[PDB]
Amino acid sequence: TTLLNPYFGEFGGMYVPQILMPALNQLEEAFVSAQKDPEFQAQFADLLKNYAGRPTALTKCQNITAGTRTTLYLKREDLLHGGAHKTNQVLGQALLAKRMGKSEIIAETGAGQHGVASALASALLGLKCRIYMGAKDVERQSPNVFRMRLMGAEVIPVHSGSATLKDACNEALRDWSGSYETAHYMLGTAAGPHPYPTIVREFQRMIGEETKAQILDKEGRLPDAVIACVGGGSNAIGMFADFINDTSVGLIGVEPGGHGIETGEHGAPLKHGRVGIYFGMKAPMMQTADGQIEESYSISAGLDFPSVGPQHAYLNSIGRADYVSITDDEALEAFKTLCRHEGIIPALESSHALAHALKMMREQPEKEQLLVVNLSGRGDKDIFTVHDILKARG
Amino acid sequence: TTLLNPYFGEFGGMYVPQILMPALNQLEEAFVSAQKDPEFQAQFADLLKNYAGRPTALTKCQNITAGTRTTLYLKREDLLHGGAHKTNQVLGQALLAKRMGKSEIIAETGAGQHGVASALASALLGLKCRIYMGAKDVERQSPNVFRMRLMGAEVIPVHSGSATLKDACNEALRDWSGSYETAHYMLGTAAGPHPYPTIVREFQRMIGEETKAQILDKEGRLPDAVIACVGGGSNAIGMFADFINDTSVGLIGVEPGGHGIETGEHGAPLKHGRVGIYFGMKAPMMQTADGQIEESYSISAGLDFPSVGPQHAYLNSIGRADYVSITDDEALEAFKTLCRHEGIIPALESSHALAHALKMMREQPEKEQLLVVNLSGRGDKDIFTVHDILKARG
Amino acid sequence: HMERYENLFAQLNDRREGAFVPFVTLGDPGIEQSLKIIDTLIDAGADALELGVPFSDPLADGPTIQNANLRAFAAGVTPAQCFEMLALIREKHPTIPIGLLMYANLVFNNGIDAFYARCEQVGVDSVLVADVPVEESAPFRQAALRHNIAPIFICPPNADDDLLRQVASYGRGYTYLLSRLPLHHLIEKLKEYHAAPALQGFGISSPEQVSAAVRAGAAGAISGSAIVKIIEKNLASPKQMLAELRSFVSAMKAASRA
Amino acid sequence: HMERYENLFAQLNDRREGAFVPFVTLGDPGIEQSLKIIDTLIDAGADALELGVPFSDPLADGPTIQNANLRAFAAGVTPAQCFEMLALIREKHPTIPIGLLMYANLVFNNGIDAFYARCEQVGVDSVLVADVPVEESAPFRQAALRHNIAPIFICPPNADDDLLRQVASYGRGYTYLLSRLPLHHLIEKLKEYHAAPALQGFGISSPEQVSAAVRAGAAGAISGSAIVKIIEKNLASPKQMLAELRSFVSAMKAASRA
Ligand SMILES: *Cc1c(COP(=O)(O)O)cnc(C)c1O
Ligand SMILES: *Cc1c(COP(=O)(O)O)cnc(C)c1O
Ligand SMILES: [Cl-]
Ligand SMILES: [Cl-]
Ligand SMILES: [Cl-]
Ligand SMILES: [Cs+]
Ligand SMILES: [Cs+]
Repeated sequence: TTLLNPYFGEFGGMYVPQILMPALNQLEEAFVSAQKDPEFQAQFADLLKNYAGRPTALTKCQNITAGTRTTLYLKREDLLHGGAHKTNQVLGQALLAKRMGKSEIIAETGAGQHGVASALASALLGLKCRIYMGAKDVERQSPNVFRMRLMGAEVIPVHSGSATLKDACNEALRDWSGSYETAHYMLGTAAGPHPYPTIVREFQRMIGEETKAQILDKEGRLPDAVIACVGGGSNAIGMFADFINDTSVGLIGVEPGGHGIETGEHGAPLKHGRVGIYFGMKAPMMQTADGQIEESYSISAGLDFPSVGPQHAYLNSIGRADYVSITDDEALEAFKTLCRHEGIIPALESSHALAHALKMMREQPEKEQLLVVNLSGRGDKDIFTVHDILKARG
Repeated sequence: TTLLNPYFGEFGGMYVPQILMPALNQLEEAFVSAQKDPEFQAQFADLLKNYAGRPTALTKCQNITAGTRTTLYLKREDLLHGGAHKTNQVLGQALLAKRMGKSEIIAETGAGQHGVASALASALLGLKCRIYMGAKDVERQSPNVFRMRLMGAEVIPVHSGSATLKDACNEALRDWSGSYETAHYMLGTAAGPHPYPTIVREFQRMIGEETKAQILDKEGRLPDAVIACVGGGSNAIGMFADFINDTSVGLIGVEPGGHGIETGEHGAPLKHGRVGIYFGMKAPMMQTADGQIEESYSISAGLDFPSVGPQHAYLNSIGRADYVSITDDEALEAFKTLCRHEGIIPALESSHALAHALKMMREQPEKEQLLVVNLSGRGDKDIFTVHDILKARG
Repeated sequence: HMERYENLFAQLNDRREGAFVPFVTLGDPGIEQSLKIIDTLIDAGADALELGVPFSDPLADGPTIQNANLRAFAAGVTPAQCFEMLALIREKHPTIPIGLLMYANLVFNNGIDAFYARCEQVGVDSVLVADVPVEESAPFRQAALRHNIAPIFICPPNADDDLLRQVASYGRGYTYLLSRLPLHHLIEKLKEYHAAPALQGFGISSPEQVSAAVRAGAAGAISGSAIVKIIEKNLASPKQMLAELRSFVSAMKAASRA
Repeated sequence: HMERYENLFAQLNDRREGAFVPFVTLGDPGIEQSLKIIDTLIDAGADALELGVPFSDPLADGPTIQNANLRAFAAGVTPAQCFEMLALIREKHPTIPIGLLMYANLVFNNGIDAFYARCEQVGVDSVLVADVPVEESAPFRQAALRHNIAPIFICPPNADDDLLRQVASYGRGYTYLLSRLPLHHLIEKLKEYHAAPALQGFGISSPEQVSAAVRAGAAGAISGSAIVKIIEKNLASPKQMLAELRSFVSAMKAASRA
């Protein structure tokens, strides 16, 4: 028994050990109650406006589209406090934990951005925060783990499995199953067991709500398409949500194509994986022919989640949203283009979305089209990566 | 002959080679005309709102002041595009260059932030940008110089003199004196020859104008004091300007105290230097008993300017503003405090302002006081610095 | 239907005994060594077996079992190789009940129904799907019954009465009890609701706890990690590993005669 | 008042000659070597001297002079040591006009008036303050006149007529002309406005340009960096440095007799 539907068509559900089901049911009932609480809605909006910087800008890129009939806008989630859209929903979830009378936060993180976002929300709201991180990711993201520790978070390395994100996700669930009375598991994407896909969307949907109001203000019409990268699906569903019922508005999600789909070294399970059951959900995933979960490769570490939110798999199967992929090289080229022609350093994650928008533009340059790209983060964390690849050639 | 007063009391002026005077007079007349042009004002505000993220938030810090009668707000210039307040005035100056029909930008930079800000403004507005940087600073700020190059700027090392900021400032002036017909010198602080102190203030004064409107909204009254770090004076005069005629509002500027004023290794010329003539202005400066200009020491590279804006020296001498200093260790402690209790990583520059606010609070904890600290930048660029110092001990 | 759990619990109740069920990971630390390990467990007095299939992401298992999975993966153990072990085990031991601890994806991968058909063909008696709650169990337990497999469900210590009723109604073979809300309440309520016999599997590591679980009313005890610990400690000497395995199991099983 | 520029330009006009004025940095590359350098410049035929004091931030100087300043700082040259050199130079050469190229801060440091008093005491004839425009020159030129020092002002190539009038009215000794807006216009307008005699100092590096500046109407030429280049090239051999210095200056000075 649940108050909300845990499935999006065939996708989603609550595939957790029985001991975790009370935790999920308590979380759903608090969330449903919080959603109807005008005082919760006002504190949430307050933190978003006065602590995080919302509403974010909608920037028109005139240099990048010159000579074509494409009009490109960027939803500037890179200007959010923390440098990425993740801050929206950790603020919501941390308020949810306080509503449930909890004083502790559990989180996992791969590239480090969700751990930094969980740590800053926990520091602001007076919550003790422990973060599980794969040891190989701990070694690779020494800046982000120092950020977490500076903000008072306890960072716990995870050496089991492959020692990456999915193995961190396992160790957080185990923690929560024994500690959910005092601790809230702050899941960092729009995936996992219900109600997390629904919760993360509703706490990210101001992205699309603002974009709609801003695009109507500046252009008098809805966009022809909104485009967002898809790692776990949170920033994309945040952009998509308020446009789902505007049928004339295309919804395009961009998975990492890695070295190329045909190489096997990619992170695009929605279109090139296979339906599976892992991390509390039924969703397409990166799995062997046996059923063992593999990792997702991308030059952009924040797209490393080996599965995808179940609402995206559902939106694909009914044809409401379309999903594509963009390779490392395509994303890098889009990274350099935005820097040189708009003075904006995008996260390599968001460079996948922009790279597809540039392809839509460049392939059909006389097509009249109004595009909004969700710029989910800034890319200062990526300049060292881009530097190495670019001098590896010349 | 000038349209505006080049002096603030005894401080300021236009001490440049005669060949540069036409450049300054042309710049003053364009600026005066731009200021009366409603279309210039609307394009400037547009870029600030839709490209840079303005207005920035005003965050109330409740955790940091608990147990005292201090109410602390932070003006969040760290949420501005680029990560620092510098973006405001390079956008204004780049529009001024376009107004004058110029297609090229000259800039100098020390820590790299003004060079990155000049490069992003030049990329956005279609201007060719060359940046002079001291070779010792070029070696120390490899991230920021790569940012500049990614954004299409040409970075020219300066090996003359001490090969730091002041030697970069010299090499830009020489460039401009021969190239001012096509190039605009984009000075990066509220100092140098007139009209640059006046121009940089007017292009930074929205900081204080927004703070006034936001503090009246949230508290129904003006602040007891606004506090800002003083490297060259641009972020502080930006905060101060709209409060100068509200006499009941204290204005506190914070110079870097370095290892300590008594050590000689500091960067506080306004209070512990001596009036001099350099960089086109009469102002207090870091100089030997002979008159040779020395460097300013600070743990925070962005406070390295060896002099100070002439309006600050004037505001000090009439007692309108008060200026203090904060040591490296005091600033570091404030850096760690903001991270752990508010989840905000401040620039080590802005940590000087916050550190003085914390001192005002902690010294007299029963004093009722409403403080606004200008948080001029984010501090991700400083985590490696803070990491080294903190493990150098334990 | 061969009724192996039912026949065992009959034989055990007729002799006033409790069941002892050890857990091991199939292929840990190697296929041939695992087969010897399981043969010495059965010879030492195990009443039934719970066998795990190495899964890449065992989000419901502690560190001891996590390391067992990696030792089996380091040996190149696959699900197909496990079902080859299961057939060889059943062919040596026709009577012992063999249960599987599975993760949902290995069951769902090639089709739920085909997985339970393969269990029936190799002689498996029960399937616990570690990450399937009763709320999601409908396709799994229905496929298990269609193929004469008993679906095993965990009864957590917090279980309210509606969960108790579902566990009693949905389960077969035995009820996996994690307990010592009152322990005697859960065991009596499960009997009240005609549940499958309850086996205690919380922290069963000593003969004394096997004895305590039976007195509490449970029909036996499952040792969840203690057997896997003995393997991990004696990796350098497979000979002493089996002796310590035979010594421990005989201790636990004799603790169930009273 | 000793009227050294006036007496020189008299002696030069009575013999249909133009002036040649070399620039060097005081103390470059060392105090003793600099003193020899200046003695061989005067002996080779220099009519007057322009002497720079090493300043830490010469924002109005090209790279050749920037390196000269660092060679003098590397020798530990201070403003006080320069004024000791100036006294020794004047004591050896009573007639030659000695001008200083200063930066504003070294003049302002201990008080403007006291700086010009020290110039008068050591025998300095003129002061060009490189970073003081005529618009800011009031305290400087007034102090210079009170102490019998001629304030020198640069006339840039772009100079409109109001700048020309100020330069003519404010300057003494000579006008520092950077030129070849029409060159003959500036020289005639400066004469029209009774300016001090104009010396050309743009790119004076060959005998041919010294000859061209005089024909254009200017009273002579200042070699801004050519002398400093010869020093920098012959650092390894101070002996050959002086010979190349004596050869060059005699070339430039003979170019001014016609
Ligand atoms: C985390 C990350 C992503 C991927 O996360 P989603 O859940 O797919 O939104 C995308 N962009 C940035 C900047 C990220 O940090
Ligand atoms: C540049 C810098 C400063 C110092 O510059 P001002 O002209 O004094 O404002 C202060 N804070 C930050 C973040 C800076 O980058
Ligand atoms: Cl266009
Ligand atoms: Cl904003
Ligand atoms: Cl308070
Ligand atoms: Cs993915
Ligand atoms: Cs300063």
